[PDB]
Amino acid sequence: YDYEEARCACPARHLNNTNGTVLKLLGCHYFCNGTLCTAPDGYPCYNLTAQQVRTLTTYPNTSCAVGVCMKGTCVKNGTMEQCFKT
Amino acid sequence: PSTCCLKYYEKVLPRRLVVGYRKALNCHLPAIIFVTKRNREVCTNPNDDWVQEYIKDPNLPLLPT
Repeated sequence: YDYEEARCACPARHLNNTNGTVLKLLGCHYFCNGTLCTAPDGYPCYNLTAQQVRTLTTYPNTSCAVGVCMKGTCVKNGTMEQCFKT
Repeated sequence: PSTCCLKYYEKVLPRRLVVGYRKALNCHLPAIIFVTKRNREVCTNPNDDWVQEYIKDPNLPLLPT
């Protein structure tokens, strides 16, 4: 067993969407066994404002900025879609 | 199925350590998730030969989420 290999190889909760596209990470980071992990460059993400996060529900009502992770920053690509939690 | 893998564990997980598995294929990075006796979830590549060998083993159960 290789603790370094496994460290960031755990699944993470994603946000869902109403339009059939790939599930995306909120931001570019996730938690695995007490480690803060960084999504790989290219990973699909949502770039939400502080207030969008606070008011994000299980209900589709937030218009969510799609992005691409680059060096741990969710770089917006201009696409919007309705995203929600599970 | 809201939980998806972002990185693969690139080595062969010792089979002794594995309790069961789950599938997380409908994701940006499709994966087989093995769950260990220490209740760690390990993302793996469905294309690796050892991963397909483990999941076809009748003694290794599919875990409900």
